Amino acid sequence: SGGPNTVYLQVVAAGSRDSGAALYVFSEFNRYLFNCGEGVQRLMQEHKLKVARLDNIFLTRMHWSNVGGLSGMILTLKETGLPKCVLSGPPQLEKYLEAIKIFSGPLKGIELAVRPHSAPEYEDETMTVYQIPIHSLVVAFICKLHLKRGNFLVLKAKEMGLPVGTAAIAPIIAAVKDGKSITHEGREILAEELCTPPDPGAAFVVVECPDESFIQPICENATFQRYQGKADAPVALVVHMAPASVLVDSRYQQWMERFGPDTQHLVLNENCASVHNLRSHKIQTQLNLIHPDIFPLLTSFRCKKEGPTLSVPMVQGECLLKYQLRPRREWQRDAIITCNPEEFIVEALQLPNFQQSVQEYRRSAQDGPAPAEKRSQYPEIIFLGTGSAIPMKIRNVSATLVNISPDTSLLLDCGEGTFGQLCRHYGDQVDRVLGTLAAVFVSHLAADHHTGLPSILLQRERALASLGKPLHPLLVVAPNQLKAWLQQYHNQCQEVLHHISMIPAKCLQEGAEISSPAVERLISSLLRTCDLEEFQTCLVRHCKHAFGCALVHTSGWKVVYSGDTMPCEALVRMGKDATLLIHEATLEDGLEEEAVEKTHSTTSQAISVGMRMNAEFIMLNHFSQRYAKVPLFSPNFSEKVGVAFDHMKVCFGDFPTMPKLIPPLKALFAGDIEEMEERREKRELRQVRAAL
Amino acid sequence: ATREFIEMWRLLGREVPEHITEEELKTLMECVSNTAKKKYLKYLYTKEKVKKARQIKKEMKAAAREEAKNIKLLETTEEDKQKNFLFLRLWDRNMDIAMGWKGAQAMQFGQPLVFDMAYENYMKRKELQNTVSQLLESEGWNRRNVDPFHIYFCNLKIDGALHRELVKRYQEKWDKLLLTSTEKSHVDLFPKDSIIYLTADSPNVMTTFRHDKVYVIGSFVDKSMQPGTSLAKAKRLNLATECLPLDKYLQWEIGNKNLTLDQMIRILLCLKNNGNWQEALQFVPKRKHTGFLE
RNA sequence: GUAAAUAUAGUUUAAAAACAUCAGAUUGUGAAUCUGACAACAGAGGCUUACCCCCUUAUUUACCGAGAAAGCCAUGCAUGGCUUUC
Ligand SMILES: Nc1ncnc2c1ncn2[C@@H]1O[C@H](CSCC[C@H](N)C(=O)O)[C@@H](O)[C@H]1O
Ligand SMILES: [Zn+2]
Repeated sequence: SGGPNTVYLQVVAAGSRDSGAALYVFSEFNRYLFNCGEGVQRLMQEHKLKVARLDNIFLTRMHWSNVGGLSGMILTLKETGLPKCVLSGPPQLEKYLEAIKIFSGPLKGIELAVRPHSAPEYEDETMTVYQIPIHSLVVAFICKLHLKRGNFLVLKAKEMGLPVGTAAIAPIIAAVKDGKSITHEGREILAEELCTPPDPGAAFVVVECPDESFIQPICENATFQRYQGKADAPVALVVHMAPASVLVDSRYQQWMERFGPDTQHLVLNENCASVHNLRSHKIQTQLNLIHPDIFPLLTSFRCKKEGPTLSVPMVQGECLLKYQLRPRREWQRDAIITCNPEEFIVEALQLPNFQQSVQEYRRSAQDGPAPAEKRSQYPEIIFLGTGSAIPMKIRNVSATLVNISPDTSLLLDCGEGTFGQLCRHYGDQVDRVLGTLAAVFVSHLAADHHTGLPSILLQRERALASLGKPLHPLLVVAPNQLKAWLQQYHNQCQEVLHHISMIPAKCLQEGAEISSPAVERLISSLLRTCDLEEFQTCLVRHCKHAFGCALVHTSGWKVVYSGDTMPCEALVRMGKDATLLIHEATLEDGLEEEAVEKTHSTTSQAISVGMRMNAEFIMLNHFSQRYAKVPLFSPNFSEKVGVAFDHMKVCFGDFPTMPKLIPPLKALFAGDIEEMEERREKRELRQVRAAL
Repeated sequence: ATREFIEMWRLLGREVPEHITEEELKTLMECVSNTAKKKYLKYLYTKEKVKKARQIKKEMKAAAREEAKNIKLLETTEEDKQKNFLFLRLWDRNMDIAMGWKGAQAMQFGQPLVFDMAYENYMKRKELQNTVSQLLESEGWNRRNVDPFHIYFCNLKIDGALHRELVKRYQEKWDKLLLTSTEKSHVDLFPKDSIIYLTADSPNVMTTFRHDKVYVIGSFVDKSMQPGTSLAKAKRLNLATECLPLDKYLQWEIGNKNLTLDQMIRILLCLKNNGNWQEALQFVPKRKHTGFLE
């Protein structure tokens, strides 16, 4: 039933240690993805990749780094309205699918099928997929394109005087397409004579090789030997997802050489250097102009030495890398991302009042007095993402890190892809930074606020290998539901809880009662590790099992984080005269009814609590896409107001400086200011229409 | 070989023209491949079809007029108006002469209105033909008006494609059109303060027509959308920009917010003659909006 | 930003006509014409005779995370609160 048209392969993820190993294929009939991994939702959204018709999702290995992001993709598909979706992998995924339910949310009108390894074939007559198991467990997939022999030779039908312009000729097409020989124009014409040499379909293999224990078995594969040498269906290309060390193995090199020049040997690994978000780099570079350390340059991956020149070609993978297969097989590297910081700088410079505002701020700061009291740089606070929902290009799911001391760091809102921002923000020092972590805090029970919890832990082990320190089960505080579903994942899909230690949030509540002596020992160790004096948890009235946290150190500085909540007196009592407050800010004023319905406060409520808190400074967080790029500004806001952005660095000494940055911010958002003006006009029109 | 494969696709049954000229084949060859040539061939075929249909209709009407003329001859009633006529029937000539006098008066004392022909690099051949046709319609609408503008054709390169097409289309009338055509820009002819550059992407919204302001319309037809081109050009010279009020007065419904040159000039002429915004915006195509906001 | 629809380059209804546009005609009162110019249903890409789709912009509309099972407390077999399981 028909034949496939032009088909394209794409490298969604460059293969870096942060959000790597993501492959994509698209044709007119349908499209597919391999190794969704983690954080690929934002990457696809930024690059305008179509998510519709992504019926099938594939993978190579059970590691969370290959399957962590399924939740976001399935939720996006559910929002779109696609009714069906299927997965391919080991049977244990079924249990893993069940796991997602515990934090899936309302899932309806969507089918979650599975394609175990035992399945013989998939077919669909568009593209065929082969399942190949591996053992020391990994699965690789060989995909063969469908046959498209349908063709007709030029001008020889006219020489034969075929009865064109009629209907009875249409069936005859099949006679020549199927392979029938007929007598026409006094010639016993064969079908092959009037048919272009059929092409059964290009083939390509996707495989991940963790180490030599998986290098050895692959060669002793009958399926691979079938396509090695004089393959029945010659392989157009092969994509390898393995590190450089695996890529240089003698057995691996020989296996690669087996195919010969026919293949192209595209590769993907950590060594690849590229940018996964042009917008993020552009905005952070532009912000770096205003002040260096508040907006530090985002270190970009840059491999020191290119991989060794192996005998076979090694096509290093890159983000947005494109390869057309039909009707031509070539590297269509036309829309590959490029790094041009100077272009971004000049584009920002060519804005109204931006450079002038920056110069005025420079003059004010230079003339301003030096910080009194010589406040110590530590502790530091870095906001990785401030998004409140499915992450967008501008922002990211809420996530913050507080460095109490160069050897003590705490994490709040370990959302989806947090490790990605950690990598993008701390380059190679990520190892030291991860080793610095003492514990991770969990906000109100919700998938967005704990999506990325597993990946971090795994990476920590790797960091521990780099430092060589003894195993240290990382501490985390959260309700028992987190423990339950993490245990299910541990005992079903991938064993991770042995690397973690859990603490109920209730036991940390004000006036709480110790549940067990082990809990007391764990909390005492937590307090000792970060040199903290008091860690307080309080209930918040936005949903069941929700906690807001407060940190009080020996130096006396009190920092209070709330997350999803509404103005609560208990919060004020807990954080009375707090040094700093970071509070959610989802919607704008005048929308109190929907704010109550969604159980999220607005700006006016933020100022009301802040003045109620009596805290020295207040910071806004947890924003929505409606505030695409700019937060609300008004002189009515106190100087204590603080607006967060991706990878925003702040310290105590910066408290008297945040308001001074208000102008330049709005200076950079001129187009976004116009967008806000249009949005306000639309809101006014809607409100007046509703009132009348 | 070339016309051979063209005849091959003819045999394929594709809609193609007949007895095509050499320039048309050159233009077809200029196309890249496949769809471009197919669209051009379908165009030319439809053009020939319309031409032949008009020829048939014209011949039918000629024969009908001949037979009806003999029938009207059969009456011979005579006594037609008693031959009491005050004027000869030379009305088209008189209308042309009156329009010429009005155009001279406008060239001497009329309000300037500029079409800047600085987009030849942003337009394909088809868009260039469309721009020329709309320029003719706009100029014609200006001539008939009770108070014509003084039309300037600024940035019009002498040997450029647009000037060549305008000359070809106007013939000897080109040298007699009562308008100022010059290679210089609108900024070299008028003070920068009096120039308002009309664009659909300007932040500012036009409120009232000003009689001491020189309005600049971009003689640009982009069926391939290129937003901000006219705004970008106006920004290099640092000229004030205004946009027609279409969200304020019309419920836009479905359509494109950039009007044609003829519609723009008709709106501006209605405004210049003390017309209101409803009357002026009656020239917006009805298919786009749904009504005038009350 | 994401899904839907829609896109007539002079206008409208249709699926090609009518009204319009430019040049020439010193027109005997139907010039209510004659001779010409223009004629592209948003922009780009195939593919089987014909069978449609894929993509990019533009306009309008609506916009992202808790099912059941068992044990207890209160209300009038049903409801609210909590605890363990997936
Ligand atoms: N809504 C509107 N407001 C103001 N000028 C408009 C307009 N619609 C059309 N125009 C005028 O008509 C011209 C042809 S429309 C071409 C628009 C093109 N995007 C551009 O860059 O201009 C425009 O250049 C502008 O001069
Ligand atoms: Zn949140």
